Formats: sequence, structure tokens, C-alpha cells
Amino acid sequence: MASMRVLLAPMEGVLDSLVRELLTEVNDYDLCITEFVRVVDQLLPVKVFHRICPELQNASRTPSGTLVRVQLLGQFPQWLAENAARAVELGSWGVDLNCGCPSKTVNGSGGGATLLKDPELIYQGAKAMREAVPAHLPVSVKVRLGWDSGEKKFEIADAVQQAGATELVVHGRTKEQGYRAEHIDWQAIGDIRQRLNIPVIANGEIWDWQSAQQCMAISGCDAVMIGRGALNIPNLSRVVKYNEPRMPWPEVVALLQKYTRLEKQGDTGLYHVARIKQWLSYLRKEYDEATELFQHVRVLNNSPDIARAIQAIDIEKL
Ligand SMILES: Cc1cc2nc3c(=O)[nH]c(=O)nc-3n(C[C@H](O)[C@H](O)[C@H](O)COP(=O)(O)O)c2cc1C
Repeated sequence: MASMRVLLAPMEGVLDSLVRELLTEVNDYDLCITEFVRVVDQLLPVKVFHRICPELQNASRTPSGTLVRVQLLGQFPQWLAENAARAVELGSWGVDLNCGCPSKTVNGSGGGATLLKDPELIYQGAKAMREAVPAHLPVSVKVRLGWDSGEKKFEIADAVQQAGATELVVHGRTKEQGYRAEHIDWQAIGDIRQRLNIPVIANGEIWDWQSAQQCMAISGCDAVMIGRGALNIPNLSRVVKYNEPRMPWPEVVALLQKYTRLEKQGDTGLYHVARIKQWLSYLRKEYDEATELFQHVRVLNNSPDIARAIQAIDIEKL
């Protein structure tokens, strides 16, 4: 009965430092990846890295102690390398490169999924980052299987290994397959793993204990990355590693109350409401109780009204 790694996926516009703080304290995530820093042709200021990844000031860990890694998105090897170096100087435990997400091409620099059309770009990006990060810290890369087909999936994988990356996360879909459940190919993740000599972390459609078991049995990976599921089920790392039942509704309400108490405390803004609405939108998929709450919360505009709504729910009488 085997060791296993579970990583918390990066999620631009959904997961920030505060949500990472809350989730990690009720989970056993081995690592969270931050939402990406967009790299074009410039070294980004220290403020940008600290505000995206406050954990850099706590030895690259959430307050409960979970490691966090800074992600980059961009194409130009010079600048990835220089931003990679800055993330590490500031204390990031290694650095990740995003080759999975659809992304605008700004100033001739593409990024994310658009690199999947030309694996040589991934090789050059990742290799410059590997050369600029001290050799003992890791450099990871996240990929999809290709742009509009999986034909280049092994070329993408090789590019990452040959650049000297430490590990590879495979979102087992193409870019054009988006998030459609019917297209996840965990078997291709496995075919990739077999060919490589670095750890492959399986990603996509991992919702619960059984799905994770199924995914690992097919891919052969002893590591997985959970994204949307980590919001659907707040203790999903424990569900997946130990077959814990899903967090019961009264404990998730307690968690959201805490969200709103830290919301105000951190001074995160008078109209900082999107992530709390989004979280509830995800929680409808697993908890019938969250549909009523989401309705009452979605029509609200500001963080104070939303807090009173949520921290007025009596956890006992429930
Ligand atoms: C709203 C949203 C934002 C995302 N932002 C990022 C991101 O910043 N960087 C990244 O590498 N992946 C990002 N992803 C992709 C996830 O990391 C993950 O690969 C994807 O959701 C598949 O995992 P799942 O089926 O567990 O959710 C995002 C996904 C969603 C839905």
C-alpha cells in the first residue's frame, strides 16, 4: 500500500494565498503551485512576486506548513530564466512553467498552451529556467497533450526531460478539448510516464477517492494534481490519500465563515467577492445545501453583506 503525492493545482482568478491558507490547513497537500506570473520581455518587480506569492516570506510555505511553488507563463527564454532566478532568490521552492493554459500572445511572446504547437519552445524555455535555478531546487513543467491533437504528446514530454526538468504534470487533454470530461486520457499520461525517467504527475477529472484510484491504476502515476475538485470537496487530499469521507456541510460552512473573517482581517477589499461566489458555485456540484446558499450569496455585491449572510448561518442548528 503505496506512498502518494497530491498537489494543489494553480487556478488563476479562483485560488489565491488566502484560499491556499484555508485549504492547506485542512489537507495534506504535498505542494501548491501559484497562479502564474506573466512573463513577456521584462524582469518583474519584487512586489509582483510577493503579492502573488506571499508565502515567499514564510520560507515558501502556507501558514500551516505546506510548500508552495511559483509558476511562470511566457516564451522568451532569457526572461523566463531571469524571472525564474528572481522567484528563487525570493525563496520559491523551485519554479514551475505553464504550458497548459490558453493564453493571449502579447508583444510577440505567447505562452501556456500555445507553446504546445512547437515543443522546441518548451525545451528552450524550460532549459533556460533549469540553468538559472540552483541545481538542487526543482523545476517543473505543466503540459497538455497537444494543441488540437495528441500527436506531439511524446515530443512535448521529451522536450521537458531533455531540458533537464525535475518533473512533469500532464493535464490529460488537448487545448481544444478544454475541460470536457469525455476527453480525459489517463492512458496517454501512462504512455508518457513509461517513456520518461522523471516523475509524471497525472492531472484532470480527479474528483474523489475512486477516480484517483482509477487514474493511478491506469497511468501508473503515484502522484496526482487536483484542481476543480479541490474546490468541490474541500478536504479532497484526505479523501484521495486516505478515503476520508468528504467534509460534511457543517464543517465547510465553518470554513467559509473563516474565509470571510480573514477576508476582512487581510483588508482584501470592499468588493472582493468573486472568489467566494465562485467557491460556492463549485460546492453546488457536491453539496445540495450549497445551492440555497449560492443563490442568496450570488445576488450580493460587497464583502461585508456576504460575510454577515454566511457567518449568520448557525452551524449547530444544521
Ligand atoms: C478557472 C481556472 C483557472 C486555471 N488557472 C490555471 C493557472 O493559472 N495555471 C495552470 O497551470 N493551470 C490552470 N488551470 C488548469 C488547472 O491547473 C488544471 O490543470 C485543470 O483544471 C484540470 O484539473 P481538474 O480536472 O482537477 O480541475 C486553471 C483551471 C481553471 C478551471
